[PDB]
Amino acid sequence: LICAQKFNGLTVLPPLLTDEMIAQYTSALLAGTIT
Amino acid sequence: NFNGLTGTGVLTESNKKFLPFQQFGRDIADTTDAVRDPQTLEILDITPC
Repeated sequence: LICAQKFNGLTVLPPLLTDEMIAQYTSALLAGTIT
Repeated sequence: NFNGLTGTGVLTESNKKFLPFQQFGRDIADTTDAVRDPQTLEILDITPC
């Protein structure tokens, strides 16, 4: 309820990098370090 | 220009089972969210723009 209450001017911005891209980066590092 | 609110919203309706002798709603941030209706005694619901 509080998360929907913050209409006094306080917001939260979304990160530029989505988790599905961090997962891709981690997979690339794992493949490189295992191959 | 109500009976102690003087708010500004899009008040539609309140479907909550509000207690009889209680008029002004509040929340965790101490914000008014309810109005006693002078005629039908129907509680409204403050909501900003």
